[PDB]
Amino acid sequence: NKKEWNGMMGELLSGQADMIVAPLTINNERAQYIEFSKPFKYQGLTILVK
Amino acid sequence: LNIAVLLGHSHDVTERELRNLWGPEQATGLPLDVNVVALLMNRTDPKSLITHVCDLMSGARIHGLVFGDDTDQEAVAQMLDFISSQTFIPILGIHGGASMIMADKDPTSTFFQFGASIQQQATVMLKIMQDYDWHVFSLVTTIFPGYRDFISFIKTTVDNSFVGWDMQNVITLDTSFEDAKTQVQLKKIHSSVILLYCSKDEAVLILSEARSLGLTGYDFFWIVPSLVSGNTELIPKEFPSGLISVSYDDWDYSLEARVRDGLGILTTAASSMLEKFSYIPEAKASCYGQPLHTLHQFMVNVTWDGKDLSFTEEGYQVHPRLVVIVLNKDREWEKVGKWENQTLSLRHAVWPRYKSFSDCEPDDNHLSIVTLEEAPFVIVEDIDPLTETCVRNTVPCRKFVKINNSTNEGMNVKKCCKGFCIDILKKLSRTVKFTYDLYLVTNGKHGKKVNNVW
Amino acid sequence: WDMQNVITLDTSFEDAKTQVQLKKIHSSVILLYCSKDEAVLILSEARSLG
Amino acid sequence: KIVNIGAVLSTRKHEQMFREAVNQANKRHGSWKIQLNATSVTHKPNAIQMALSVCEDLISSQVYAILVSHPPTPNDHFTPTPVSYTAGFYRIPVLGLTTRMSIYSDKSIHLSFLRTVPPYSHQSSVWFEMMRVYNWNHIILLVSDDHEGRAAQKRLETLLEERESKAEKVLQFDPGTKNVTALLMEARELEARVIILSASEDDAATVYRAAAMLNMTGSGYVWLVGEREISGNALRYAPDGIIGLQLINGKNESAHISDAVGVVAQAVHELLEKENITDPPRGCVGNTNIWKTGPLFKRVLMSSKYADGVTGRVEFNEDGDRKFANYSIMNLQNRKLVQVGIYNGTHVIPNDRKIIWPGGETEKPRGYQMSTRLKIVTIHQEPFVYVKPTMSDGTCKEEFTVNGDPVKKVICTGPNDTSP
Amino acid sequence: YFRRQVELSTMYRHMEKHNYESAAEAIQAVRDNKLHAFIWDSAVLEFEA
Ligand SMILES: *[C@@H]1O[C@H](CO)[C@@H](O[C@@H]2O[C@H](CO)[C@@H](O)[C@H](O)[C@H]2NC(C)=O)[C@H](O)[C@H]1NC(C)=O
Ligand SMILES: *[C@@H]1O[C@H](CO)[C@@H](O)[C@H](O)[C@H]1NC(C)=O
Ligand SMILES: *[C@@H]1O[C@H](CO)[C@@H](O)[C@H](O)[C@H]1NC(C)=O
Ligand SMILES: *[C@@H]1O[C@H](CO)[C@@H](O)[C@H](O)[C@H]1NC(C)=O
Ligand SMILES: *[C@@H]1O[C@H](CO)[C@@H](O)[C@H](O)[C@H]1NC(C)=O
Ligand SMILES: *[C@@H]1O[C@H](CO)[C@@H](O)[C@H](O)[C@H]1NC(C)=O
Ligand SMILES: *[C@@H]1O[C@H](CO)[C@@H](O)[C@H](O)[C@H]1NC(C)=O
Ligand SMILES: *[C@@H]1O[C@H](CO)[C@@H](O)[C@H](O)[C@H]1NC(C)=O
Ligand SMILES: *[C@@H]1O[C@H](CO)[C@@H](O)[C@H](O)[C@H]1NC(C)=O
Ligand SMILES: *[C@@H]1O[C@H](CO)[C@@H](O)[C@H](O)[C@H]1NC(C)=O
Ligand SMILES: *[C@@H]1O[C@H](CO)[C@@H](O)[C@H](O)[C@H]1NC(C)=O
Ligand SMILES: *[C@@H]1O[C@H](CO)[C@@H](O)[C@H](O)[C@H]1NC(C)=O
Ligand SMILES: *[C@@H]1O[C@H](CO)[C@@H](O)[C@H](O)[C@H]1NC(C)=O
Repeated sequence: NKKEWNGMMGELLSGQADMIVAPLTINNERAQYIEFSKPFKYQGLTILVK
Repeated sequence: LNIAVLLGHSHDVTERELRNLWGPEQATGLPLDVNVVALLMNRTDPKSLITHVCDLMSGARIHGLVFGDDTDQEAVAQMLDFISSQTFIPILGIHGGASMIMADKDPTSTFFQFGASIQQQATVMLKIMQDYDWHVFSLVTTIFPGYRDFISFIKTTVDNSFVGWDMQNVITLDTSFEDAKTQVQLKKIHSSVILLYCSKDEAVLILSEARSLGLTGYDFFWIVPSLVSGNTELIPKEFPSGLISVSYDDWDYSLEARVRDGLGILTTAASSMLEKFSYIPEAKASCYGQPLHTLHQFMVNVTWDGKDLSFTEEGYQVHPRLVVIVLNKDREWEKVGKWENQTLSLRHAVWPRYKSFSDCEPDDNHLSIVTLEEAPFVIVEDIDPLTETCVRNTVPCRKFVKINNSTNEGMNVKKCCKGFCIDILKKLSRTVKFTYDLYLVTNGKHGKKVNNVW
Repeated sequence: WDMQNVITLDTSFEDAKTQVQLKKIHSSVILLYCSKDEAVLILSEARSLG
Repeated sequence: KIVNIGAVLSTRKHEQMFREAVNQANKRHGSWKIQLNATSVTHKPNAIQMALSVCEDLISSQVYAILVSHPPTPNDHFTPTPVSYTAGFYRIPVLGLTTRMSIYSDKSIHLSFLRTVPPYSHQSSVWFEMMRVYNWNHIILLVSDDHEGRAAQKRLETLLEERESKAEKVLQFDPGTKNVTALLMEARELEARVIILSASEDDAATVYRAAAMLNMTGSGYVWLVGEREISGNALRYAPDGIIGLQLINGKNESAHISDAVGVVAQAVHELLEKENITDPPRGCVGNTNIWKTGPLFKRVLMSSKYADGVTGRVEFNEDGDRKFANYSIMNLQNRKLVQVGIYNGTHVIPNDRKIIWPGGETEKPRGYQMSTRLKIVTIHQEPFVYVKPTMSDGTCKEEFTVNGDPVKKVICTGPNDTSP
Repeated sequence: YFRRQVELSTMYRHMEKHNYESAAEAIQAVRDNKLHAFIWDSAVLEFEA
């Protein structure tokens, strides 16, 4: 019964990675665990229809 | 093979039922020579331990030792662990001081216990706290040893649980309390659930100070482990009626069934190790005088008659039988709940109040509240299987669902609720700041009088 | 005004039942009405409470 | 009116010194009618019948203090455990004097064990004093002995609770293997160079040989070991310029016996001034009743404060350890032990000798070198991360955009599809 | 972010039966007129528009 991460966070916290260069969705949960930089992109959400 | 079962008991437990424990047991006998030696010892000194080990180890090379204890001495299990380290013989501890929890074993020792460690007990107690939404709590740790592992296990469990526990800082002790500096740390406490890890003679003074400081209220809870709760007969009057304890002392399973399961585990390990290697019986000849194939890391995979009796890396059981008890108003340790493989069972899912801990406690603040299942008002849904916790706007409740129409017996299934009236009741609890008792009705609809019966 | 309920003392405090009413205090301004002799004990108890 | 003291001691000269200390203990304590008898037992190469002989002899003697004073034992087990367990059956304090294992620190296991030597984890606090001097934050832990490894991790987290920093790499494994150089190279790729080691002599010599073959003992590599790692073939395999610790009078038995006699004698003369006097019964035959003043005499031993001895201010904590311990800090200059520091109970002072490092200058090597090659990981974002297969062999077709901007690609490494 | 939203548990229970591996799978699925809506960032879908 242990919490674990995966993906880019799982590869970063394991020491195999150094810096995630990706459009990281900034939230309150990941701010508690790692430190954040200044955002380069500023945008919102939308719905893809046809 | 040759297994000796020696028992040190004060109650009149005879020996011939152990002689009858050889015949019908192990019907599919894979070892060609299975023999048991049943012995009873009246004294509890380690001199008799060394003497009987030197007798039975030289007694035609007995490879199995089974011991149960009736006293309250935890050093006997440490002596048997030293004997298992010196003689390289798998030794099992059954009851009493032979089953009391020790911290760390050795690779040279093949001693094992049929019990429940403090880490799995803390897991069960935090499971109880998760199942009750008792998220605001505290922790008081004394100078009783084995305490920093307990604090670190609580810290890792809070860091690895979906609750996000609102934990007050740890009230630490240095000596017996002066009631000068410990008074400031005890007056920091304003939460309900209080956890404690100490001995019994310390707990008497702790509960005396808590009654002197008024920490035994109806809101305030007290959950203690099994090591502080000693004999069932010796209960001092300073204990609050409603004291939550968790101990694996099950009166439904006697010592004979436990040693039968231990013999089943021993014969299972011997039969599974004989299929891999040939020269399995290898012991020491005698004590006077100046190993590769061992069962130390072999019987982790074991299952006897469907009972999940598997062993851990530390040497304890994977799924033991924990028993959740409370203290009733009649000053008795009342058996309440039992524990499943990993999940927890609750015979009394309705949490009792025990609101009058003492005689002079005039308290009438709880309110019994019932509602009815309507879709735009009380959305009644299942508990989340990913978290096993109602989410922060939903509140838990119970529902007495019957099994059939044949019996009137049912189960109080706990579910989550949200909606309009749930928000109304939560805002009433915010404004008035009371305590509520929310549940569901199982009789039926709103109301109808049938011959002066609603 | 946001007024909390009146904490009424009874006798020289046992620090058992009065402490329950003192732990209910979550406000900022504490209004005390007593004599000079009991004020020392009340301020010492409040300092012990933090 | 008698007090018996049991001892497991070998040499006749130190037995005579022990009896002389017992005789001189009643000198300054007046003409009071208390008597002091001493009973010392010798060796047998086994351990079961030794435990039998010592336990029934101390039951027949009814002693109050039990002492084991054998450093140079050929068996590397170092276990006075069964006599301490037998005394803990009646809650009688055994004063261990030689070993420093962390299994004795657990008072839940060793119910009535006291000692005047600390475990090696307190040396990490001395190494935390290094963090108070050399201002180093990121460390690399390597512990093979898992019986003390959890206690070392606990003490390390207790030390790091103040600064609220984190250890960069911790390692626990089974002692006896040899192919641990992969984790050594993984620690070498990290920014820090601080190496904390806690093992026996064999694993220390193994990792010394592993650092010597892979040249992990060059410039900036911080090495910081203790007394167990500078003995045997580990001292032969040690590189020059390594910093180690030394226990002052750690093996000097003659003054240590007199210090133990003074501690036990003042504890007995303190206990004689109080009431509720109980005696150990004849527990060999027909007596299982425990000695009722076990925790009471333990509480007497908790507040024991002393002012006599060549070592100095001996004092027990809540764990019964040693307070205010003089330590030495040694350096290995061209296969010669050179003293470079002294340590009181709170502060390190280097002596007039210089501190010559295995790397460059005599000042501290800042072994915190940031990664000049930052490992970049990303996800395949469709308008942002364009991934194109190579043309012939690991090459990128340098195509040009419509705005005169050449695309500066990079050789990345990626999987092909999902795992099923 | 929707799991923090304690008032949209219905969408959390609905979208769990149709979660895809990558966003390009959703682009291909709505390209075949099999999807109907997809919550995504702004400028990526602006570039794809
Ligand atoms: C060894 O002992 C001496 C005397 O106890 C220590 O000197 C005092 O130590 C405390 C704590 O560091 C300081 O606050 C005092 O100012 C010191 N006293 C003096 C000299 O003013 C000393 O620190 C210890 N170690 C050494 C030699 O540095
Ligand atoms: C029981 O105690 C008696 C002494 O009263 C002793 O002779 C005997 O060996 C003990 N063991 C048994 C048989 O229980
Ligand atoms: C455990 O033992 C049984 C014995 O039949 C074996 O079949 C099984 O593969 C083993 N593995 C497990 C489930 O641990
Ligand atoms: C208990 O037993 C069942 C049947 O083996 C098993 O599937 C389950 O995982 C165990 N856990 C529970 C529900 O206690
Ligand atoms: C009672 O049990 C029978 C068994 O078939 C079942 O069909 C019936 O639905 C049950 N009644 C209820 C509603 O509990
Ligand atoms: C069982 O009781 C329920 C109560 O509503 C009833 O609806 C159902 O018909 C009963 N089943 C039978 C057939 O006994
Ligand atoms: C005092 O100690 C000596 C040496 O161990 C021992 O021979 C003697 O029995 C003890 N005193 C008594 C009881 O005469
Ligand atoms: C095996 O041990 C040797 C010791 O010199 C070492 O050089 C080698 O790297 C090890 N192999 C692995 C897999 O680490
Ligand atoms: C060993 O030392 C040589 C110089 O003598 C150096 O070139 C080499 O990099 C060292 N080995 C490693 C991998 O550290
Ligand atoms: C260290 O050893 C010597 C000889 O054993 C003795 O004087 C005493 O034990 C200690 N004192 C010193 C520093 O000489
Ligand atoms: C011994 O201890 C008991 C319990 O604390 C105490 O009542 C008694 O006064 C003590 N004995 C004497 C003579 O002081
Ligand atoms: C260390 O040794 C010095 C010199 O003997 C002494 O003054 C000091 O008190 C010792 N450290 C302690 C015990 O604090
Ligand atoms: C990688 O994927 C591509 C596209 O499906 C395929 O052409 C190629 O063969 C794959 N690589 C393998 C399986 O060698």
